[PDB]
Amino acid sequence: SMKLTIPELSLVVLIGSSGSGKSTFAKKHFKPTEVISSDFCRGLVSDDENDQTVTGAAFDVLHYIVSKRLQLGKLTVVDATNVQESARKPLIEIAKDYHCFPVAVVFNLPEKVCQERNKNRTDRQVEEYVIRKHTQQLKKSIKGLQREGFRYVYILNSPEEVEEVVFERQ
Amino acid sequence: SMKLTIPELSLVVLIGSSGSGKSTFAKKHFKPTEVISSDFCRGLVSDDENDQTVTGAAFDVLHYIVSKRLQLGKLTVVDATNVQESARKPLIEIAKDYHCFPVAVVFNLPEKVCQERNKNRTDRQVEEYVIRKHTQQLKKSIKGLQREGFRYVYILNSPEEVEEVVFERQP
Ligand SMILES: Nc1ncnc2c1ncn2[C@@H]1O[C@H](COP(=O)(O)OP(=O)(O)O)[C@@H](O)[C@H]1O
Ligand SMILES: Nc1ncnc2c1ncn2[C@@H]1O[C@H](COP(=O)(O)OP(=O)(O)O)[C@@H](O)[C@H]1O
Ligand SMILES: [Mg+2]
Ligand SMILES: [Mg+2]
Repeated sequence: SMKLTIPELSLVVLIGSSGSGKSTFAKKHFKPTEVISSDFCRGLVSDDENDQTVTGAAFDVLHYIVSKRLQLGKLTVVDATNVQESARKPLIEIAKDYHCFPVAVVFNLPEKVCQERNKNRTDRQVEEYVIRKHTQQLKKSIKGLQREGFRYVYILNSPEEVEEVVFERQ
Repeated sequence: SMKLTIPELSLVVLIGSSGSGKSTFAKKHFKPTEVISSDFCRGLVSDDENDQTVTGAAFDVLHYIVSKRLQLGKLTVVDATNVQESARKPLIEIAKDYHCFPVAVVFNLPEKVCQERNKNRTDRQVEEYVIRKHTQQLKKSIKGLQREGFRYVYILNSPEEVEEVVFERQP
């Protein structure tokens, strides 16, 4: 197995292009209420999970929810792309605020995989361009993650590694 | 039927004792995303919709989601007991902030009706004094609702009346 160790209380930040398998993975490994997704929050504020114009409002809600969960000592997983340092920054700050370990889980997959998964989605397929951009942003992000403040940085380099993941707590 | 007319830009506040059929009613009449419930918010912040220790955080979250929705011009229904004036006040204020009409839908049913439904619930049952207290607080609330800032006050007086409700946009 690919064992990924996390404290019983931590902020797990999933990092991956659209189509890399973040939501599927989060559902496999965590309780439904431990996962806050940006899609879900777009739905909460707008009725429409695919409404790209309510991003700011959705993340405000996501951030505030994360804040409450850490305040109360609840393990939390952020299901969003998180490929831009600017998106990760507030999460680290929140985890810092509540003295919680931020943990990076990176879906470092070949663009080609995300593109073909995207091609076969039945919900919201994105433009190829989006995944080209996300993937390159992800690639430029890996090096600096530890310095950004992530206490553990876990990089998954193939679907075979992702599939063999097991989280050990403590 | 019993037609309740609301504008497209409404904050619909359900007001009813535990066991009065608020959540059931909300699911029947509104889109899933239109309904924000205190139970659901308890789950968001605690993993547990029945967790009574997290009230402050849950209602903080509910109020924030409400404000974001009304700011975006999205109809919203608050699914919480709402029998205390102090509960209703922050909701009214948020609605006014974004030029939204606060609408009260009141489940003015006999205590016995809720007590009986309560004993049959599978999700979580409350002690009898809870429903007795809610019903008395509700009955004491009715007269003053319009004055509190609700633009339309709809009082439903029996399970028959509740069952016959149809919402019409005003719009
Ligand atoms: N391990 C996997 N192998 C093959 N297909 C997958 C895998 N994980 C997810 N998918 C599929 O790829 C698409 C993207 O998955 P999803 O979890 O929605 O990714 P994301 O949340 O990162 O956009 C979905 O159609 C999903 O069913
Ligand atoms: N019209 C009705 N007749 C009989 N039982 C009902 C009716 N509406 C709701 N119930 C039941 O009563 C219980 C309380 O309903 P619910 O909508 O959860 O109330 P609340 O949300 O106000 O606590 C549930 O078990 C529900 O199935
Ligand atoms: Mg997803
Ligand atoms: Mg309910």
